[PDB]
Amino acid sequence: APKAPADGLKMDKTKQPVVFNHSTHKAVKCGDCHHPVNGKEDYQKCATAGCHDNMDKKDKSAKGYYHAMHDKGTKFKSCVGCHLETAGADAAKKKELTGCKGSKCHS
Ligand code: HEM
Ligand code: HEM
Ligand code: HEM
Ligand code: HEM
Repeated sequence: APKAPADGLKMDKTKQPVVFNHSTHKAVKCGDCHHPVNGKEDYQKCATAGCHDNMDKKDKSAKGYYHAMHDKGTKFKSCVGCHLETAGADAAKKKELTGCKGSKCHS
């Protein structure tokens, strides 16, 4: 099975780039993020053609890149979706982990 890459990975499909560190997400199963497609876990970049390649941040289809990173009620938990649950009622953690600005995701 594929190995986790180094920390400091930059997601930069957009003008609001975010750094992702695998080391802080070890408690999450690889396949929770690199989820099954056609029955097999897919480790291709999220925005690969035919995947989440729609850079229209309003799109909520299975192709919406912004959607897969931010929204709730999705088949696999998104960045913000999981972080919301992690922060719970903790407003400082809400700011750190789900804030739209001044957070660990967006400066
Ligand atoms: C868990 C053990 C685990 C593995 C294995 C793994 C692998 C992996 C690879 C090989 C990449 C590089 C992709 C490329 O070709 O550039 C990669 C990238 C990302 N990962 Fe990962 N990963 C594992 C676990 C997790 C977990 C727990 C999450 C989510 C909570 C996660 C997320 C990401 C993200 C985001 C990327 C960047 C991909 C992009 O298109 O920007 N990984 N991982
Ligand atoms: C890469 C790390 C990556 C992320 C992040 C990601 C997330 C994601 C979410 C949050 C959903 C749910 C959306 C919803 O509204 O329910 C979701 C769904 C699908 N994805 Fe994905 N995904 C990542 C990677 C990839 C790759 C590499 C592809 C294409 C090969 C891909 C495709 C899809 C498709 C299609 C779905 C729907 C699957 C289903 O069972 O309905 N994703 N993704
Ligand atoms: C999805 C692409 C995604 C991003 C981006 C992301 C980022 C992120 C950061 C920047 C941190 C803080 C630590 C660091 O700098 O590495 C952080 C921390 C936690 N996360 Fe996350 N994260 C994304 C996705 C997910 C998903 C899908 C989950 C859970 C299913 C998850 C969980 C966590 C947890 C737990 C932490 C640590 C909590 C803390 O208080 O530090 N993330 N993430
Ligand atoms: C909070 C509600 C919040 C907002 C709003 C927000 C906005 C935002 C924008 C405008 C983009 C760029 C979209 C485009 O295509 O122009 C963007 C991109 C990413 N985000 Fe975000 N964002 C909010 C919060 C968070 C949080 C808390 C995280 C991480 C846990 C996060 C992550 C990401 C990721 C990943 C991207 C894509 C980065 C890239 O590929 O360039 N956002 N966000």
